[PDB]
Amino acid sequence: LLGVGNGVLSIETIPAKLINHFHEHPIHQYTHICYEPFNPENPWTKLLLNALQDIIPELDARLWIMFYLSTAIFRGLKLMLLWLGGGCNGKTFLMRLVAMVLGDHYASKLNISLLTSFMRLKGRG
Amino acid sequence: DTIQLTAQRKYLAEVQALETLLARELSVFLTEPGSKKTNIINRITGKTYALPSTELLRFYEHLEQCRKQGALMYFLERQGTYSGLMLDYDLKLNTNAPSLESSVLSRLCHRIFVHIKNSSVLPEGSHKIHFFFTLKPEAVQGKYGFHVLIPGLKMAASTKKSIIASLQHDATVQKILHEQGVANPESCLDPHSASVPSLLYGSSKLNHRPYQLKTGFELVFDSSDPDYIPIHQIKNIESYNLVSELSLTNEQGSLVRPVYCSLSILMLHDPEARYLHKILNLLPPEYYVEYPLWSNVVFALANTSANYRPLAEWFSQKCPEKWNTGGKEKLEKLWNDASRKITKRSIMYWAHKHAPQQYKEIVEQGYFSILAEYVYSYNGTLEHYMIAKVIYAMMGNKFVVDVDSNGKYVWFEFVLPGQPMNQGEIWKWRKEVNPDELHIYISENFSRVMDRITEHIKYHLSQPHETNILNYYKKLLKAFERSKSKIFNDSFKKGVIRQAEFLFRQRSFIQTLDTNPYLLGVGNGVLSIETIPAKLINHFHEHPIHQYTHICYEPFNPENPWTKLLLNALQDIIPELDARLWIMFYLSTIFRGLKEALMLLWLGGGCNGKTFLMRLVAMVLGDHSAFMRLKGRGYGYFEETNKSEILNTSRLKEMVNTATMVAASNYNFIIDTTDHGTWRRLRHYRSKVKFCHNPDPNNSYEKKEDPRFIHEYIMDPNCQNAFFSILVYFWEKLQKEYNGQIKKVFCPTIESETEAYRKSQDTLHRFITERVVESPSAETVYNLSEVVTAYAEWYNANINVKRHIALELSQELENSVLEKYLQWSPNKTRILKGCRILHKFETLQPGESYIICEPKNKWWEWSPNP
Repeated sequence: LLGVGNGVLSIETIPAKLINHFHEHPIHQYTHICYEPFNPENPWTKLLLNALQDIIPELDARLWIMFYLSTAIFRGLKLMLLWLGGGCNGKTFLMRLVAMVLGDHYASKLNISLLTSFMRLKGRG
Repeated sequence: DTIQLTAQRKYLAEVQALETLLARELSVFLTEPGSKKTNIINRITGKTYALPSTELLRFYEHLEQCRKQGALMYFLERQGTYSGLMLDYDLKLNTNAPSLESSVLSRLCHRIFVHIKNSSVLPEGSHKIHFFFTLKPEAVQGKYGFHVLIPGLKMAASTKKSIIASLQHDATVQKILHEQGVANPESCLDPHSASVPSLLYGSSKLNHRPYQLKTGFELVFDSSDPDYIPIHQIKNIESYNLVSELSLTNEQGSLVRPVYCSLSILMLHDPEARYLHKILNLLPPEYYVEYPLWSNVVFALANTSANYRPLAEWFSQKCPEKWNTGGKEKLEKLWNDASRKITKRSIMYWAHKHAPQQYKEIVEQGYFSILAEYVYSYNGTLEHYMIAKVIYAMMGNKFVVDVDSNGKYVWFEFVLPGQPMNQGEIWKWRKEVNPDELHIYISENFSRVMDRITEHIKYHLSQPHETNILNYYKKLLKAFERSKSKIFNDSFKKGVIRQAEFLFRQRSFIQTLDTNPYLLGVGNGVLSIETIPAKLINHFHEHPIHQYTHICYEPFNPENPWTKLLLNALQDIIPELDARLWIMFYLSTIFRGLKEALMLLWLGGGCNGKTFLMRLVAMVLGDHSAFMRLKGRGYGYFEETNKSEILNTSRLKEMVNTATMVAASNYNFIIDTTDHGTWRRLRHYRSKVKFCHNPDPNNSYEKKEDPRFIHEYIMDPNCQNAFFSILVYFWEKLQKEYNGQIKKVFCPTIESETEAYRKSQDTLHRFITERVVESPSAETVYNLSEVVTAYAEWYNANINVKRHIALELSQELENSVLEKYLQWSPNKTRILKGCRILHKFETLQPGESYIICEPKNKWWEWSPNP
C-alpha cells in the first residue's frame, strides 16, 4: 500500500485499485504524487515513453531497467546496479524523476562517501 | 431584531413548547414552497406546512397559549379560492386617530351586510354570521388602519372580488368616515384583500405591532324571511381561542361556524452568508461594473466558499446592464476558473476603506449579537470557548497560529502602521512568544461589548414586563455581573488564549511562509517583483511574508543626486560598458528562487571597489555548517582571501549544485580543475580601476579615491536606497531584455578573460586550445590511444617531463568539451570525427580553427544590440 496525493495506492492485485473512500487500512506515510489510470493516448504519457526509448533505444536493456525501476514502488524484500554515463546522457533526469515521483518518505539520497570509506534506508523502496 | 426572539424563545415556556412541537412533530408536514397543499406560512423560518385539522387544532391552541403572554410571531396563512372574507382599511388621516365607536361599527357592519346580502350567493334558511374589528394600536404618521374578519362566509375568489368592488364606491361608508378624519375614504379599501395571504391573529410584520381586536359583532340572518338583522355584540370574546376562532380557513371554531355559500434561500439558512450580504452593500458601485473588481470579488468568494454562487449572481445582479448582457457565462467561467489567493479579509478591507462608519456599526452589531446568544443560551455564565469564538470573529484577520517543528503552537501577527514595532516590520507577519496584543485586547476592547450587553439587559429590565420576566432578568444580570470580571483574571485570560489557539489555527501556514520568491520584505512594506514595473505593497494583503530587509524601497530616480553619484561610481569601478552591464545584471539576481551557478571569480589589485562592493552588496540585501548558510538566501559572496587560493577540497564542486555566489580575490585562483562541465559554469573578471589620493591624469586606471565611500555613505540609508533602486532597475532590464536568462548576456571581455584564465589553470584546456583544431577536411581519424600519446608528447615537450597514464586521459577527454567530438566508432571506441590533432610542433591547416557594445555616457539605459 502506498500513500499518494489522491489516496492510497494498492499493488495487491492487477490492475491496481485506488482507495479513495473509507477503509480500515492503517496508512500514514504519503507522497504528493497523485496516481491516475494509465492512458497511452495521454500526451505526457507518450512523451515519457518517447523520452525513455530515446535514452535507452535497446529494447532488452530498456525493458529490464524500467522493470527494475518499477520495483521502487515495492518496499518489501528485494540486485545492485552500476550504470555509467559520461554526462547529459539522460540518466540524471530519470534518476531525479524517480526520486521526486517516489518522494522523500519512500526514496532517499545516498552519498558515495559512505561506501568508499545506514538508518536513512529505513523502510525505503 | 433577533435578540428578543432568541430571549422570548429563552424565557417564554409557551414559545419553547411551540418550537418543540413545530420542530419535532409538525416537521413531517413540511411542503416544498409553492405547493398548493400549503396552508400555513412561517415568515421567520421560511418553511411551509400543510397541517390537517386534527393537528391544526393543537397548532392553533399552542399559538393562543403563546399569544396571551405578548410573544411576537410572524406567521401567515394562505387563503385560496374558498375561504373566509378579509377587509383591509388603510385610513389616511389629516391629523394623526379615529375613535371607531361601537355604534359606528354597528353602522359599518349593517352597511357591509347590505352589500353581502345584495349581489351574492347566500344559502337559504337561518344562519349566524360573525364580524370582528381588529384595530391598529396607534396611527403612525397620520396613517390609521383597521380590519374586518368574517370567517363564517365561504365564497369563491371572484365573489370576494365582486363584493369588494361593490364596497369601493359605497358612499355610505365614505360619508361615515368623512367626520372620522379620513382624507380620502374612497381609497381606503385595498382590493388585493381577497388574494394576498392573511396574517394570523396575534402575528404581525417586521417591526410592526399586531392588530388588536377592539370588538366582535354577531349577526343572525334568516334568508327565509328578512325582517330585521339583529346586530349585537359577542359576549365573553376573551374566554375564547381567538387564533382558532378568527382563522379564515378554520372549520372547527367553537363560535365561528361554516356558512357555505436561490440567493434568498442561501442568505436565510446561513447567518454568516447573511452577514456578508449585509456588508457587501457598502461597496461603491464600481466594483460590479468594472471587470477587474468584479472578477476579484467573485474569485475571493469562490475561494472561500463554493456554495456562494447565488450570492455571486446577486452581487452581479446589482448592475442589470452587464448582468443580462453576457453576465451568466462570464460568472460561470469565473467560478470554474476559481474552483480549478484572496479571501473575505480583502473584502472587509475594502468595506472598511469605503464605508467606515457603516462598517463599524455592522461589525459591532455582529459581535453584540454573537456574544448575546452565548449569554442567553447559558444563563449569563461565560466560559473560555465562547470568549474565544467572539475574539476569533473579532480578530480573525490579524492573528494566525500554526504548529512549528517543535510541536508548539506559534502566534503570528500582521503589523499595521501606528503601533509600536521594530523598524522595517510593517505590513508583514512577526513571530510572538506570547500574544500580548490579545492579552491587552481581551481586557480593553472586549469589555466594551460586555458593557453593551449589560446596558441592553438593564434596558429590558426597565421596560414593562410581567413579574416572571423581571425575576428572570434580575437573575441573568446577577449571573452576568458575576461572570463579567473574569475577563481580567490572568488564569481565565490564559485559558481563553489556549482555547482560541484552535480556532485561529490555519494549517499549512508555516510551510507557505516566505515561500514565493517573487515577493521581498522591505523597510516600508512588502516589495513585489511579479511583473514589470515593480510594485511596493503598503496595504492589506494575504501574502504570507515574514522575512524582510531594513532597506526602504523607492522607484528608480535618475535625477536623484545619490542615484547620479552611484551611477558615476559604478561607471568608475568598471569603465567598460559590456563588463559593467554584465556585472550589474549578474549582481541584480536579490532573487531567492531558482538561480543558476555562474560562479564568478572577481580579481583585482585592491582598493578597486571589488572589496568595497563585496561588503556593500551584503548591506543592501542581507539575510534573504557553511553549506546550510545558503538556505533561503538569494545572494552571498566570500571575501578576504589569502595567497592560498586553491579550491576548498575535492568537495569544492559540491557547493554550486538558490543564491548568487561570487568569488572575490586579490589575485588569480589556484583552483585548477580538469573537467569541461566544471569550467563552463565558471567566470573570471579582474578589476582595472585604481582609487588613489593622487590619480594620474594620463592614466584611466587611476581615479580619485573617496575614503568617505567606505564609512559614511555605506552607513547612510539613502545610499542603500539608491543602490536597491539601481539593483531592481537592472533586474527589470534583464528580464525585459533576455527573459531573465543570464546566458543570453553578451560578455566578450569577460568571456575572453575566462578563456585566458582557464588556459592558465587547466592543462587539458590548454592542450585542446593548442593542439586540437576543428577540421572537416581532415580525413584522418584520431583514436583514444593516439590522443593519449599526442597529449603525453605535448605535456613532455612543453609543460614538463612526466609519465602519463591512459586510463585517466580517456575519462578526462570523454568528460571534456570533446564529448560531442569524441563520437562512437563502429567498434564503440572513442574517435575524433570532423576534427584534427596536431603532431609535434605543426600548425593549423587552412580552414581549421582552434577548439560590439561600446561605452556611452547613458550606459545604464537600453542597449540597441541584443
